[PDB]
Amino acid sequence: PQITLWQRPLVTIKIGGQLKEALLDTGADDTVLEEMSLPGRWKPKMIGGIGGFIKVRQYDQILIEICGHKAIGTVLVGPTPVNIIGRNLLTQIGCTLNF
Amino acid sequence: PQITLWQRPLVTIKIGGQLKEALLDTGADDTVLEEMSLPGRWKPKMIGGIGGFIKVRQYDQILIEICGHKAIGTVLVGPTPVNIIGRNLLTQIGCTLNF
Ligand SMILES: O=S(=O)(c1ccccc1Cl)N(Cc1ccccc1)[C@H]1CNC[C@@H]1N(Cc1ccccc1)S(=O)(=O)c1ccccc1Cl
Ligand SMILES: [Cl-]
Ligand SMILES: [Cl-]
Ligand SMILES: [Cl-]
Repeated sequence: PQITLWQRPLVTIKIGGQLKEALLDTGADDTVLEEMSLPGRWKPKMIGGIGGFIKVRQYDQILIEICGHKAIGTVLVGPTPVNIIGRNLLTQIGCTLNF
Repeated sequence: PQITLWQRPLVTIKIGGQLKEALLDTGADDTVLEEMSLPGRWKPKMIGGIGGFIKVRQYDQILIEICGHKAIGTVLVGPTPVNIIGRNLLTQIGCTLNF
């Protein structure tokens, strides 16, 4: 699909058997989701920008589906204000910027 | 052009006659640049980030060139981790996401 930027590029995703709404973010190196439970081991990490930094848990090799497109990659879980799908997963679905 | 996301989508912009490196951020509603001098009056604005809200300066109707494409719009100035071209200007240059 071709997504306009007149509005925030919000799409539906399926992760951990759950359906959530997330922002396709090209400025994000990583994928960050609001508090939730995920399988496997994790390690602490800090991500920051406008407003400062927040602490999150890093889970690797997590299965996720963005708009029907299945992808695998690292997912960070923490007190983010909005679900974010970063470049690490955007590439897996073949997403690109065009103008 | 078509821009993949394997690495940060950094491009060259021109503002106030100076060239700068900026990040194409679809996760950003607005365009935020590092501290710099801009003409005219400015108004206050609150922007939300990964770590919370902060106050930045808002300059309206500012000329700026992104990847050779000319645009004229709102530019916010504040302590951003990197220069960011948000949706407000990404739309002016006809940018969309595709996969
Ligand atoms: O928070 S920002 O400064 C911002 C800028 C302009 C307008 C609004 C905001 Cl919130 N920012 C840019 C940034 C930060 C740090 C390094 C490089 C760029 C956002 C915008 N998109 C990527 C960034 N994030 C995702 C995001 C957070 C909150 C709301 C929308 C999107 S993030 O979490 O800070 C993040 C930083 C580092 C690694 C992964 C992630 Cl995912
Ligand atoms: Cl990854
Ligand atoms: Cl590719
Ligand atoms: Cl604008």
